[PDB]
Amino acid sequence: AYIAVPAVVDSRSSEAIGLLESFGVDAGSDANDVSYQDHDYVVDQLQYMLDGYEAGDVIDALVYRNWLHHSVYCLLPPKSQLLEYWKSNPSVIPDNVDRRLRKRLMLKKDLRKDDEYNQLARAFKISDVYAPLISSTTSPMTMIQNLNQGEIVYTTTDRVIGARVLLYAPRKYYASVPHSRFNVGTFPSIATPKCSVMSGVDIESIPNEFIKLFYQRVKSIHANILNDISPQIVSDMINHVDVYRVDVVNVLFEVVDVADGLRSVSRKLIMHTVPVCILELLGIEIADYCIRQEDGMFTDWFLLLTMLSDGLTDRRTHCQYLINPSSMPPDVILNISITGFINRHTIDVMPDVYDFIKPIGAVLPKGSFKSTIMRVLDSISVLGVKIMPRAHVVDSDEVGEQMEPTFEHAVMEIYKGIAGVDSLDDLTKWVLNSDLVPHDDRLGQLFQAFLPLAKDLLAPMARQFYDNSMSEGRLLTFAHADSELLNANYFGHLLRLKIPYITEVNLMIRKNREGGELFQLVLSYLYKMYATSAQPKWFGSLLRLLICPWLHMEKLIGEADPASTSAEIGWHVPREQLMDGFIPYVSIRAPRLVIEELMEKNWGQYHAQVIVTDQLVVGEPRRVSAKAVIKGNHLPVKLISRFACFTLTSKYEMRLPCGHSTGRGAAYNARLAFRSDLA
Amino acid sequence: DEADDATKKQAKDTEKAKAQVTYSDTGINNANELSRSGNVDNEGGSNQKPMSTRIAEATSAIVSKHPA
Amino acid sequence: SSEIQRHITEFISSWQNHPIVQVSADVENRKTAQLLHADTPRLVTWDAGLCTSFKIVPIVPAQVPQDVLAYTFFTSSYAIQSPFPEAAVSRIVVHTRWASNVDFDRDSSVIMAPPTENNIHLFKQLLNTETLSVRGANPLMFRANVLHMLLEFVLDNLYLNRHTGFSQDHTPFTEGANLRSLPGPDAEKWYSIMYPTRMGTPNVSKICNFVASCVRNRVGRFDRAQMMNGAMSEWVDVFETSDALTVSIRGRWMARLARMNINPTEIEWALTECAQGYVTVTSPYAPSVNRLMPYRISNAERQISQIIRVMNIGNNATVIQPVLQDISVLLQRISPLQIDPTIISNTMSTVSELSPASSILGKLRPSNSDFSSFRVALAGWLYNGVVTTVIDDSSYPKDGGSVTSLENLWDFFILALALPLTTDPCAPVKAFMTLANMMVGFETIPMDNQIYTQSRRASAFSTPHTWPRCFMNIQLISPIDAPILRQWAEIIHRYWPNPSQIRYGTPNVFGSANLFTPPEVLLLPIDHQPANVTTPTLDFTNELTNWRARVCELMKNLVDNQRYQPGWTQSLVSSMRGTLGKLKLIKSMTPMYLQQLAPVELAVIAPMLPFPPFQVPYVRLDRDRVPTMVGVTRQSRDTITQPALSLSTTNTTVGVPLALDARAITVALLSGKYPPDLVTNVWYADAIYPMYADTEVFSNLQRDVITCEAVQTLVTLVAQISETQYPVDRYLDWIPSLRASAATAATFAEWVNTSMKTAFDLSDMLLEPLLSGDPRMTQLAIQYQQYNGRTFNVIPEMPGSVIADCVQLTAEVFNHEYNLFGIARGDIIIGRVQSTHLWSPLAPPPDLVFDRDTPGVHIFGRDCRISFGMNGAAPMIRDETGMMVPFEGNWIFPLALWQMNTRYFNQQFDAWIKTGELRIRIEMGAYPYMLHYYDPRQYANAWNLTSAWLEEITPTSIPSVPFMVPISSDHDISSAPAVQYIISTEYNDRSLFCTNSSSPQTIAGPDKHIPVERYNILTNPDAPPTQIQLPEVVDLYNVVTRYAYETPPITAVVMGVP
Amino acid sequence: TQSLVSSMRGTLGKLKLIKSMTPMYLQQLAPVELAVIAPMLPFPPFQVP
Amino acid sequence: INIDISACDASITWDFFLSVIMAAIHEGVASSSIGKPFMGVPASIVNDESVVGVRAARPISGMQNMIQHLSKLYKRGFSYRVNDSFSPGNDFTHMTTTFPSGSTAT
Amino acid sequence: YLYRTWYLAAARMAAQPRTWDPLFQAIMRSQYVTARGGSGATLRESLYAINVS
Ligand SMILES: O=c1ccn([C@@H]2O[C@H](COP(=O)(O)OP(=O)(O)OP(=O)(O)O)[C@@H](O)[C@H]2O)c(=O)[nH]1
Repeated sequence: AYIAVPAVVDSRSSEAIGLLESFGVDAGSDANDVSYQDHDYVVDQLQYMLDGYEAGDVIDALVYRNWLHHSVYCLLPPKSQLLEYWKSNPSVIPDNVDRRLRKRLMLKKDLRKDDEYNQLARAFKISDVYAPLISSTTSPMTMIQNLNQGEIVYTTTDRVIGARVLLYAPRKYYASVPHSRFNVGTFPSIATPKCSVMSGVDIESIPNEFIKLFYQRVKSIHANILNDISPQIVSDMINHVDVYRVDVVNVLFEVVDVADGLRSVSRKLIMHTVPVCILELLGIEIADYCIRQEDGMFTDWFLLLTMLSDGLTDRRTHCQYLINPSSMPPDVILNISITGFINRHTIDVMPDVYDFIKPIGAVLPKGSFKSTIMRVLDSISVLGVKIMPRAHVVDSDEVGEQMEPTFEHAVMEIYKGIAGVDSLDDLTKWVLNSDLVPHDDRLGQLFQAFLPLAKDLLAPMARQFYDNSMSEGRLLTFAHADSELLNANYFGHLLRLKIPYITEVNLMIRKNREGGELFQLVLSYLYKMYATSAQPKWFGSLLRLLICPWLHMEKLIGEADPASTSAEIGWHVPREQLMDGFIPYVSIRAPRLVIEELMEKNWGQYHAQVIVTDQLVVGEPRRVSAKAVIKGNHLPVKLISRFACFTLTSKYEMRLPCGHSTGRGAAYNARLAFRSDLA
Repeated sequence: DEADDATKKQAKDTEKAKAQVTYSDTGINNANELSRSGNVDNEGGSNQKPMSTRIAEATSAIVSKHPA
Repeated sequence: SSEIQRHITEFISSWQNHPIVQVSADVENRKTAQLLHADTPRLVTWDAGLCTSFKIVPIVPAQVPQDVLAYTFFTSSYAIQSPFPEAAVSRIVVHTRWASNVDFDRDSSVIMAPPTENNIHLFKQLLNTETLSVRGANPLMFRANVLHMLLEFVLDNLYLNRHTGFSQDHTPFTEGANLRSLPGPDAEKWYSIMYPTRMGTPNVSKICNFVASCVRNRVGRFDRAQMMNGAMSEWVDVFETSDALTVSIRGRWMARLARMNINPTEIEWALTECAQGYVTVTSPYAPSVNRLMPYRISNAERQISQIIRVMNIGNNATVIQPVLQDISVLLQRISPLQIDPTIISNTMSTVSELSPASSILGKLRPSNSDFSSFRVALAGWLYNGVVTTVIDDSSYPKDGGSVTSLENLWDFFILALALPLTTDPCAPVKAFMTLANMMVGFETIPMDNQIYTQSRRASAFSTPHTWPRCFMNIQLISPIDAPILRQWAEIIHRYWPNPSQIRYGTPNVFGSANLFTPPEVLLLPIDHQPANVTTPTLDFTNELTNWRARVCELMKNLVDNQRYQPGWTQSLVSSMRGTLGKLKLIKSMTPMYLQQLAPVELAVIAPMLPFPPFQVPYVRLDRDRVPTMVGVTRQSRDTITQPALSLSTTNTTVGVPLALDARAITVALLSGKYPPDLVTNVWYADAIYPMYADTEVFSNLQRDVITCEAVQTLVTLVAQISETQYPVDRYLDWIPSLRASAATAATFAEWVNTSMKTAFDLSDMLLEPLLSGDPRMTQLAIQYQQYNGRTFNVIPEMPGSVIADCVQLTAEVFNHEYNLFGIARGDIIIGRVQSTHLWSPLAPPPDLVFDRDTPGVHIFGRDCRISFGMNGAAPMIRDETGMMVPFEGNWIFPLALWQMNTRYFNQQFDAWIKTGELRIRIEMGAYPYMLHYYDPRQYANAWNLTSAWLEEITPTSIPSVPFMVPISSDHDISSAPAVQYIISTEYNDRSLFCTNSSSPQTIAGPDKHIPVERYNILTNPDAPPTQIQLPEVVDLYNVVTRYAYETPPITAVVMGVP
Repeated sequence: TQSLVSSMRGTLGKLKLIKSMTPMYLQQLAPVELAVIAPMLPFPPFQVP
Repeated sequence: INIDISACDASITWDFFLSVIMAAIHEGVASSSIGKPFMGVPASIVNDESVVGVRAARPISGMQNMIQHLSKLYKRGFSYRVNDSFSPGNDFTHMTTTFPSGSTAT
Repeated sequence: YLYRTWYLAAARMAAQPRTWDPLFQAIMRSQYVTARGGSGATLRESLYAINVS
C-alpha cells in the first residue's frame, strides 16, 4: 500500500515527529509497519527541475511514478572524459562498443594524433552503447516510464527527478530499502490500484508551496480517479524537540440565541487555525458556551481564542465576518456552540521576516483592543520568565502625548481651516452624516489639513522618540498606521496587524476620551486614510509566536533543575572601570543539552557602546539603568537555535549588589558574553 | 507485486543484478488479470471489517438485559 | 444619547448590508487560464452509508415509570434496542446525509432542527439583506428561498451507492438473511435502524404491532452479480431503510453517468484513428471487472461549450495569443523541417558583376525575428473565425514603390510570396495594390473614388467594400496603358492557391466541436496531397512553386525594359534577370513540406488540443463569399421568442487581427530543408508518441458536461420565478413571492452559480458569460454573414439535464410533502377558543374555519379607513364594498394590509381579539410554523405567544407562527381549560409520525399509529419489491442497488507500446 | 492600416445590448417622483411648451 | 517651459507609485507566461482573494514570483549601512523609503 | 491611467517571443555582473542567518 500526505516525509525524522498524530491519525501503538519514504531529495529535484522545464510537464510526469518500485539513475561524464575513462582502467568496457574502438583503446600509444581514431571517436555516440539513455532534451515522461520499468537508468545530465543520482566514473572525470505494507510519503501517484491520498487538509493551508503546487495541479486534473481517505479511515486501516512548530485546527461553531428555552441557530462560522495547545489548555470541547459572562464584555478566553488565530468567515457566504464588539442589535453574539474540528496540520510559527534580534513595531487600527490585550498579555509568565512585561511595550499614544500642545489637541483646532465650522461638534456633524461612513469629499477637505500636522510635527517628534526608545533596550511599539513608522524612520521589524472585530464600534463604546466619541472616530478615519494600503495580516500571527513556544517548552523543562536549564546573554564590562556587571539583553530557557551547546558558541564578535548611569529604579532589586547601541552587526537568530525559548523584549539596566555607591556613569565599549551558572 | 518479486527472485537465482527472463513489463497488455487478495471475503464482499467483528456486531445489536 | 445609539444601530445595519459576490477587478488573465486549462469537475463520489434524507426524531419523552402500567411492560426496562424512538410524540424532520459515510463532501446540506425549535433562518438566506430582525423573514422571498433549498437538497446527494460486505445472520430473528455491515466507529447501532423487521414482538405496543404486521423475507441482500470468484461482487440489491426520493435521485445520477461510459477497445480505436497510424496503443482482451469511466458526450454539448469559449475569447487577442504560441512550440517539437537561409546565399553567390545579390537576406531582414512567425501563421489556419493573421504595416515599401528602385522590387517580391499564407480575405487585393502603388507615374488604372486613389497604401485596404472595380473587371485595365498591371491581375485570378482539407479527428469517443463546417474536417488555405514515399527527395510540382515561378516571370517582364528603369545599365539588367532566373529554381523543400507533411501534423495535433479549431470557409477570390462578421447571442430582444428571429439583432461580433512578418515568412519559404537521412515513419512515430500519453482532453469533456448542466439548471430555476420563453411546469405558485426585476434575477442566478461551483469542486468561471447580461430570457446561438448578405446560423439543441430534472422532481414531491420541510400551507384564523377539548391546532375542526364564500363575512382589501367612535359609540373600519362595520364578527385580511399598518392595527384591534369577539383570517398562503407542547392537565393560555407574533409583524418581515399543541397520553387524565388563539385552516399534521410509540394505545390527545403507507413493501404482501408511490409518499423503506465499479485512469488500461 | 471594424463592431454591440435599468427608470418612476415633489416646492414649476 | 521634479527618488514609494506599478506588471505578464520560468526563477504558487467570496490557490509564473519578492522588498523600504571614515564612531544603520539610485531599473 | 499604461506595456513586453530564449535570459543575467561593488558582505552574513554555506 501507499499513502500520500501534504508534508515533506522523511525516513529519519518523520518517524520521530511521527506526522500521523500530526495530521490526526491514531497510529500510536506498536505499529512499526507504517514505513516512511525519502522525499527530501525529490522535493529538491522538483525545485531544481522547475528551473528549466515547465511546471505542467514536470508535475504530470512525476505523478506517474511507482514509488514502491526501487530504481536509480547514474549519470555518465561527457564523451571525451568518458573515452578517457574507457582507456585508463579499460577492463570495464561494455561489449556493445565497436570492435575497432575497443581494439584501438586497448593500445598503449600516446594517442596524440591517431588519424583513424579521431574519425572513430567522431562517429561514436553515447546513445547506441547504453540502451536506456535519457537525454539532454528528454522531454520528461520517458524518464518516469524508464524508472517504472527497470532497475538502472543512464543519464547524461543532472536535471532528473524520481530517484537518486549515482556516479559512474570516479570524481576526477566530473566538474565540481525494504517495504512495510503501509508505505507513506508526499507526492501522490496513480501508478497502482493501491495508491491513496489522505484528504482532510485544505489546499490553501499547505505550507511548503512546492507540495502545494503539486497538489493543486494534480487535483485539478485527476480529481475523479484519485482515492481519498480521511484520517479516521487511515487509522482504521492501520489498526532535540523543535519548538515553533505547533499543531493548528479550526473550530466549527454557530451562534445561538437561547431566550426563554427556545434554541435558534442563527449563523455558522469557522475560526481558521487556532493552535491545538490553547484549546487543550482552556478545556474546549463540543458544548454550549457564553462568551460574555458579565456586563457585555467578552469572557476573554474567547478573546484569547479570537486573538490567537486567523479570522472567522461565514459558511453560507464564503466571506470574512468580523464579529460585533458591542452589545447592541441587529447582531450580537452572546451564546455559541462548538460543533467540530476540521483540518489539522503543523505550521512554522517563526515568521521569515524575523531573522535578526531587533525591536518590533506592531501597527494596529485605532479602535482595537490594545489596552485589554496588554492587560491580558502582561500576566503570562510561564517558567518565571514574564514573557511580555507591561514596561517593555510602548503605548500607541505615547509619541503624541509628549508635546506641549499634544497631537490630538493640535488636531482638535483643525476646524479653523475649514470654510466654516465654528466648533468641534459642527465639524463632527459636517463630516459623517447620521451614521458613520462620512462624506468622502468633506473627509478629503479635512484630510488636506490633517496631513501637514502629521508630516511636520508628528514625524519629526517620532524620529527622535523612537531613537531614544531604541537606545534603552528592545521594546514592542504600537502605532495607528504604517506611515507613522515609515516617515519617522523606524528601525526594527514592521509588522502590520489586524483584529477580527469591527473596530469602529469601540470608538462609540468607550466613554472618557479627549473630544467626543465622534471626534475619536473621525480621527481614526484620518489615520486609516493615511495608511498606504498593504495587507494587515491577522494580529494573531504575532501572539501565536509570543505564547505558543513557551507552552511547549514548559512540558520539556517543567520539572528539571532551574540552574541546569537557564541562561542569560548580555553586554560585559571588566571588573575594572568602576571609576563585573553586565546588562542582560536576553534570557534563554531551554533543556540542559542545548544549554551545553550554546555555552560554546562565539557570542563575542558583537560589540556595542554601553553608557551606564547612576540613576536608581523604584523596582525591588537594586539596579541602575543603562543604555546600549549595537555596532557593526545584529545578533542573528540562528545562534539561539530553534530549540530554545528566548524573550523578544528587554530593558537595559545593571544591578549593583556590592559596595553600594553609584559613581559618575560612563561609556565602556562592552562585548557580548554568554552568562549561565555551572549547570 | 508478485511479478516484480518473481523477477527479483530470478535475478538473485541467476546471480545477476538485471534479470533476463522476466514476468512483468512484458509485451502483452495483461491489464484485466486478477489475483487472490485479502480484500475480498467469500460472499464477494469487501474485507475491511473482518467477518468475526461483523458477526459480533450484528449479534450484539439484538441482545437484551435484566429489568431493574 | 438615544439619538446616538440610533446612529450606532444604523451604522451596524449599513455594515451588515455589504455585498456578497462582486467582481470589480479585471478578468483577462483568468480568461486566458480558463481557456488553456480548465478545472475538472468532481463527478464520481461514493457513499458507503445508507441512502436517506429523512430522520425520525422524538419530540417529547414517554413516561416509563407511571402509575397505571407497571414498568415491566415497556421494552426500555430491558434495554431492547428498537428501530424507532420510544417517545410520546415523534416527528419526522429533514437532514441530508445524517447516515452517510461519504468519500467526498459537497458542502451542501439541508439540515433542520425539529419543529419545536426555530427554523426561520433557513428562509431568510437569499434576499433578506434588509431584514433587521434576527427572528423575522420577508414573505415575498419565500419561494425563491425554497427553490434554493431544493437545489441544495438535490446537489447534496449526487453520490454513488457503495458496496460494503455482508454477514450470515447467526440468530433466529431472521431466516439466515444477509446483513450489510457499514463502516464507522460505532456500527452496532445501525443494525437496528436498517432493519425494522428484525426484532422480537413481545408487547402489544405500537412498535410491536407494526413489526408484527410486516413481512418476514424482505430483509438484507436478495440479488447479486458474481462474475469472477474471489473478486468483488459487481452490484447487489438490498432491502434497508432508505427513501424513494433520494433513491430516485441517485438512480437518475447513475443512469446519466452510465450513459457516458466508454471501454478500452473503443478508446484504443479512437486514439489510433487520431494519431493516424503513427502511434500504436494496446488494450486487453479477456473478461474484466466492470470499470466505469464517464467520458463520452454528445455533439450539442461540445458545440455549446465551443460557443461559450468563443464568446469569452471574443475581441481581445490577448486571450488568443498564447494558444497560437503553444501550437507554435508543439510544431517545434514535432515537425522535421528546419530552415536554412544559407540556401539563398548559395544560390545568389554565383552572379558576376546597386547589386541584386545583396538585398533580401543580408540586408532586408528584421535581425531579431527568427522563424516563429512562420509557424504562428501556420497555427493561425485553425482559427480563422476569431483570429485573422495579416501582414504587418511595417513590411510595406514605405509610402510608394517606385519600380525604378531596387529595394522596392525586392520588397514587392517578398510581399507577393508571403501574402498567400495569411488568413485574411483581402490578401489578393493587397497583393495587387502593392504593385499598383509601386507603378505610379508609369501605368495608371481607374479607381472607385478620389479617397482610395492609386497612390494609397496597399495596407489601408482590406475590407471587401474596398476592392477596386478595375480589379473585378479586367477589361478596365487597358492592355496598352497598363500591360504589367493587366498581366499581374490575371495572374492573381488564375494561379492563386486553392483551398483544401485534411479530415482529422474521430467523433466516436470525442464529440465534434465543429460549428460552421461538417464534423471531422479541417479547412486549409492550400492544396493537400499525400506523400508516396518516406525518404523524401526534392520535387517542383506544387502550388507554391508554381506561384513563385509566376511571380518571377512577371518580374522578368517588368525588369527587362529600358522603359520603366531609365538609368539602369545593361549589366545591371542582365544581373537582375539572372538573379530572377536562379531564384525561380532555388532548391527549397518548404513548399513540398507545406503540401505533404504540414497538414498531416496539423490534423494530428488538432484532437489533442485544449481549444478546438474554429473555422469559417476559406473563400478564394470572390467578394460574395467573404465573411464580414461572426457573432454570438446570449439573450433575446423583445417579446419575440425564437432564436432564428432574434439572432440577427441580438448578436455580438467577435474576432481580432494579428500581425506577422513578411520577411520571416518569405525566408522560411525560400530556405527549407530536411535532415540528411530522414525516414518519415520513424521520425513521426518518435516525435508524436509523447503527446498521446496525457489524458487532459477527457477531463475537458467532463467539464463540457458540467457546463451544459449548469446552463439548463439556470434557465429552469430562473423561469420558476420570472416569466420566460421556455415551457416548464410550475408547482410552487402557492408560495408567496416577489415581482422580480433584472436585478433580483441576476442575484438569484448568482446564488445558483455559487452553489453549483461549491458542489463539483471547481474554482473558476461557470455561468459568468451568461450572468454578465440579463439572464431572464437567455439563449445560445452563433452566426456569420457573408458579403452579399447571406447569413449562416447554428442554434444548438439544448440536451436534457439530470440536475434540472431532479430539481423538478423534488419540487413535485414538495408540493405534497411540504410539512416535512417546515412549511405549512393555507391561511390562519385568529380569535380565542376556550374549551377543554384536545384537538390539535394543525388539524382543527371544520366548524371554526370560514372563507370568502361564507354568509356574513366581511372582506377588507385596499382603500380601507378607520374612524373613531365619539360619545361612546363603536369605532368603525371601512369594508371593501364601502360599508363601515364595528370591531366584531369574523373578517378577512390580506397579509400586506396588516404589514403596512402593523402598529396602527395592533393598538386598535388587540384588545378586541383578546377579550372581544373579533376573529381575523390572515391570508398568507405559506408560512413556517413553530410548535409549543403543553401538559393538558393544567391551565394553558396562548395570548403571550400570539401577541408577540402580532406585535412582531413588520412591513418587511414576519416571525414563525406559534402553535400551542397538547401532549398525548396513554391513560386517563383529568381535563383542564386551554385557550387557543391561532389555528391553521387545513390539515398540516403530515409530519406527525407516531404518538406514544411504546404503549398499547393513545387515550387522550392527537392519536396516530405508525404510517403503514410509508413502509409499503413490508405491509403489503402483494406488492412488487420495486414499487414506489413517489409523488405522494416517500415510503421510508425500499430496495436500493449498490455498485462496486472501479474507476482506473485511462493510462493504466490502455498502454502505449513505446 | 489594420482592420478595426471587428473591434469597433463588437464594442458597439456591447454598448447596444448593455443592461441598464436607467431608461425604464426615467420612463416609469421619474415622472411619478417629479409629480410627487412638485406641489411641495417653494418656487413651483414654471414651464414653457 | 522648464519642468523638474524636486527629490525624485524620495517621491516614488509604495503608497502611490510602486503599488500600482507592481499590480500592473503582475497582471499584464499573466497571459503570455502561464507556466514558464524566467531568469532562473521557478514557477511558484500563491493564493488570491481578488474576487469577493472566492479564495483559491492559483499558480503563477516565474516573472510573477519575482514581482512577489520585489513587492515584499519595496513594501518595507530600504536599510542603509552607513560607515563614514570622516567621523570615528559612526557605523549606524538607517532605513528609508527613498527609491534607490543604484538599481538597473532606476 | 498609470495602471493602464504599465499593464499594456507589461503585456506587450511579455508577448514578444524574443524574451523567451536562453540567450536573452543570459544577457539580462550578465547585464549587472560587473567589477564594481555590490555590498557582498551583508549578502553573505544574511545568507549565513539561515544556515547556508
Ligand atoms: O548621485 C546621484 C544623482 C542622481 N542620479 C540619478 O538621477 C535621478 C534623480 O536624481 P536626484 O533625485 O538626486 O535629483 P534631485 O532630486 O536632487 O533634484 P533637485 O531636488 O536638486 O532639484 C535618480 O534616480 C538617480 O538614480 C544618480 O545616478 N547619481
